[PDB]
Amino acid sequence: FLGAAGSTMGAASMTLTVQARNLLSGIVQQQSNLLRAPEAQQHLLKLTVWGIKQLQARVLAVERYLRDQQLLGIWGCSGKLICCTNVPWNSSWSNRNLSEIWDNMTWLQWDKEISNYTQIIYGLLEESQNQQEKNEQDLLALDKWASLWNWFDISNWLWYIKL
Amino acid sequence: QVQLVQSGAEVKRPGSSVTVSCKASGGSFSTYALSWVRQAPGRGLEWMGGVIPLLTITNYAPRFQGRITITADRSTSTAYLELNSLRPEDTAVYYCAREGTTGWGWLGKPIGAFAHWGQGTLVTVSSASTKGPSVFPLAPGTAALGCLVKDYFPEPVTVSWNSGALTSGVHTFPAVLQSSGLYSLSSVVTVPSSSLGTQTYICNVNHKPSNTKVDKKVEP
Amino acid sequence: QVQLVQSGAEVKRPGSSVTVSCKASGGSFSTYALSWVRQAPGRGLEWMGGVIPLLTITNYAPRFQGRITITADRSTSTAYLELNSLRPEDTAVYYCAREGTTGWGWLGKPIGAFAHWGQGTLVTVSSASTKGPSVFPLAPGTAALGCLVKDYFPEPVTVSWNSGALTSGVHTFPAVLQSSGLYSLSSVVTVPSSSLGTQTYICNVNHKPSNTKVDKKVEP
Amino acid sequence: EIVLTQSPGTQSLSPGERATLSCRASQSVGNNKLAWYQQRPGQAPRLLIYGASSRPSGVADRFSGSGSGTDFTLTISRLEPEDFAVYYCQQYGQSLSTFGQGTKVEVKRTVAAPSVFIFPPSDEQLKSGTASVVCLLNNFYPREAKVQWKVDNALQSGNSQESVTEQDSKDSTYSLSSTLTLSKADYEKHKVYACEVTHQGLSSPVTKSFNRGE
Ligand SMILES: *[C@@H]1O[C@H](CO)[C@@H](O)[C@H](O)[C@H]1NC(C)=O
Ligand SMILES: *[C@@H]1O[C@H](CO)[C@@H](O)[C@H](O)[C@H]1NC(C)=O
Ligand SMILES: *[C@@H]1O[C@H](CO)[C@@H](O)[C@H](O)[C@H]1NC(C)=O
Ligand SMILES: *[C@@H]1O[C@H](CO)[C@@H](O)[C@H](O)[C@H]1NC(C)=O
Repeated sequence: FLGAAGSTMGAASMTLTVQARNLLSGIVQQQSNLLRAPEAQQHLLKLTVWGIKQLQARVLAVERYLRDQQLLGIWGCSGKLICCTNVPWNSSWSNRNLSEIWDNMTWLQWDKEISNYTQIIYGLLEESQNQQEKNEQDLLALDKWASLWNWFDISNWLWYIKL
Repeated sequence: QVQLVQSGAEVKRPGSSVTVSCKASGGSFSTYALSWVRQAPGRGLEWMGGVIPLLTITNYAPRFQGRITITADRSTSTAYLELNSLRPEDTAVYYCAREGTTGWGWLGKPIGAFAHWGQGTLVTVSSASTKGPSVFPLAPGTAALGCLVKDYFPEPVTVSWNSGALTSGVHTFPAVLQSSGLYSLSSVVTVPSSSLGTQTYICNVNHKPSNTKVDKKVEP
Repeated sequence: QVQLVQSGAEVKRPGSSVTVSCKASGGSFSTYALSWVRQAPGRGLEWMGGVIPLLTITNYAPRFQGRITITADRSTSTAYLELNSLRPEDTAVYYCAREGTTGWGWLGKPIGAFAHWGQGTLVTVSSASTKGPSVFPLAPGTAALGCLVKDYFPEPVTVSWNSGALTSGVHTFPAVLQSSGLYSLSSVVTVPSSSLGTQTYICNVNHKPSNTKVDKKVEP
Repeated sequence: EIVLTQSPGTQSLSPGERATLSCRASQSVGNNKLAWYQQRPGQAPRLLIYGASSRPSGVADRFSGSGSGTDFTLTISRLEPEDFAVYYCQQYGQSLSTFGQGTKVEVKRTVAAPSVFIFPPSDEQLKSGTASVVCLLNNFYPREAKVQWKVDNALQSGNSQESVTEQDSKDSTYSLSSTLTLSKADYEKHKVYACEVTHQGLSSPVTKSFNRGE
C-alpha cells in the first residue's frame, strides 16, 4: 500500500504493473476494522458519540468511492483500471517528452505539472466518449451488419474504423 | 477543406494511355471514396469507377472492364486514372469526384454523394495532327459580320474582338465537329450600318496547341 | 467440409499469360480470405497473395505485384488467378487455399491460418509438342534392370512391372525438365539373375497425352 | 519483408524420437501470428497449430508448437511412419509472408554400402543415335553422397544429372539413378563408363566395369 508513491512514474510503472500498488483495495478494504465491530459491543451507555462521527466517516468514504466509479462509467472505462481514450493530447500546453515523463518523474510531480486543465480534461473526455462515439454506435445498428457491404460505398464502415 | 488538383489537357491517339491525376490539396483523402467521373460534352456524367485509397478498394462500373486502370497514392495525395486503350469517344471533361461529409466540418461521417471536384481535364483523341488557326473575315439596314476560323486542330479557339472591348453582340458559340473532324467558329459581331468604314473590328484568335495569335482587321 | 476443387494442370506456349480457377464447395465463397500459394516442384512452399470476395480486398505479392490478378465472382461462385509472362521459372505447383474457422463448420470466427486446402495442380509451361517415347531393357545373384522412359512429352509416366504383379522392391525416379526440350524418366527394380529366362520382367508404361502404353520385354 | 528461416538440416531421427526443429525468422513477426504447416509431396500442405499455440479439432495431439517473437519451436514426441515428411511454418502477421526452409524427417537405420550397378545404353535407342549410360545405387544409407562419373577418363557435370528416390518405407534405404545422354557414334568410341561414387558406405569409389560391346 502506497509502497512506491515516491518513485518516478518509470519506477511507478512498477506500481501499475501491480494493482496500481494496491491502492484501490486499500481504499475499500481499510474499512475492515470499523466493518468488523460497529456491532460487537453489547452495552447500553444510553447515548453514542461515535453514532454520528463513525457514520459520517463511513458514508463519506462510500460516496467518495462511488464518485470515481461513476466517473469511470461516464468515460466508458468502467471496470478497467487502465483504459485509453479517443480524446487526443490536445492543444494542452504541457507538451513535453515521453522519455522524460515515464522515466524520470514521480506521480506527485506529475500532479504538480497538470494541476491546471484537469477539469478541462475531465470535461473533454466524455465528449469523445459520448457525443460522437455513442452517436456512431447508434448509427452502427440502424444499417444491417451484413447487407450494406455490396454498395462499394463501404467507407462508412472504414470511416468508423479510422476516424 | 477538400480541394482537388487535376492535370493538364492532352491530345493523343487511340490505343495509347493517358495518366490524368487528382491531387487532393487538403481534406482527409486516404479513407474517403474518390470517384472518377467524366462528362462527354452535353451528355450525362459517365462514371468510370471509383477507388478507396485505404486498402485499394476499386468499386468498378461494370461497363468499362479491361480498359480501366485505377490506383491510388497517399504520399502524393493523388489517385491516378489511367484510361489505357483510348478511343475518340473519350472526348470528355475528366472530372474527379469525392464524397462529402456530415456537418459542419470536413472530417466527420461520409454521405456517399460526391461534393468536391477538380478543375476538369480534357482529352482530344484523334490521329489528325496539330494545326494553326486561320481566320477569314466576313465583309460588312444593318449587316452583321464575323470571322470564319478554320484549319485548326485540336480544340479550342479563343476569339477576341477589339481586345475584349466590344462585349455586346459577341455571340460565342462552341466549335462544331465538322465533316473531316475539323472545327469552325464565327463570333459574328452585330453592328449598325452607320460605321462600316473606318472603325476597328479585329478578330484575335489564340490557340495554345498552335501558339499562333492571328491578327485580322475586317474590311468591306 | 470445405472443398476446393482446383481446375486441372495446363500446357501453354511460353511468353503468354495464364489463368487458373479454384471452385470452392461448402462453407462460404465470400466473407473468408481465399488466397493463393506457390511451390516450385521440389522446393519448400511460397505464399503469393489473396482476395476477399465480399469487399474485393486484394492483398498482393511483394515481388509479383503488377503481374498478378486475382478476382472473385460470387455470382457463379468461383475464384480465378491470372498470371502473365509464362516462363520456365513460373513453373510451380499452385495450390488454392482457404482460411479456416473455429469449430467444425464454415461460419464462425476465422483463425488466420490456411486450414482447408485444395488438391493443387502443377502449373508448368510447355516448350515442345507431344511425343511418344520408346521403352528399353536396361541390361545390368541379383540382376539390376530398368525401363528408361526417356525424352518424351509431356509429364508424367508411371512404371509398373508385369502389370503390377511384381509390387515390392520398386524404385521409380521422377521425371526431369531436362535440357533437350523433352522429358526423361527412369525406374528400376531388384530381381535375381537366375530368373532371367523363367520370369520375363515386362514393365508397363502409361503416357496419357502421347497415348503409348506398351508391354516391353526385359530379357538381358 | 520477414525472411522466415527455419534451421535444422535433415531431421534424421529414429521412429519414436522427439522431432524438435529450430524454426526462426529474420525479424520478429507482429502479434505472434504464426501457423504450422505439415506438408507431403503431392498432397495438401496441412495446418497443424494455428496461432502457434492452439490446435484445431482433427489435428493430432503429438504435433505441438512453441516459441514466440522471432523464432518459434515445434516438438513432436512420437515419430510415426506417416509423419516422416518435410515441415514448414508460415507467418500471418505482417502483410508479406514466406514459408519454411525445409526440414526432412525420415526413418533412421544404420549407415550402409549399396549394391552398385550401371546400365549400358540399350540398342533400341542406340539405333536412333541416342545413347544413355545409366548408373544405379541400390539400397544405400544415408541418401547424401557424391557421384563423379569417369566417361572417357574425365569428370562429367552437365549431362549426367541425378534422379534420387526418397526413403522407400519397406527397406528404409535410398536409390540413386544418374543418367548421361549421348549418341551412337560417340558410343562407338567411348570405352570407359565408370561412375566413381563416394559415400560413407562407398568409401572407395568402385566401378561395375563395362565397355562398348556389352
Ligand atoms: C527510490 O529511488 C531510487 C532511485 O535512486 C530507486 O533505486 C529505488 O528503487 C526507489 N525506491 C522505491 C521504493 O521505489
Ligand atoms: C527525453 O528526455 C531524456 C531525459 O530524461 C533525454 O535524454 C532525451 O534525449 C529526451 N528525448 C527527446 C526526444 O527530447
Ligand atoms: C533523474 O532522477 C534523479 C533522481 O530521481 C534526479 O536527481 C535527476 O535530476 C533526474 N533528471 C532528470 C533530467 O529529470
Ligand atoms: C495552476 O493553477 C493555479 C491555481 O491554484 C495557479 O496559481 C497556477 O498559476 C496554475 N499554473 C501552473 C502551476 O502552471
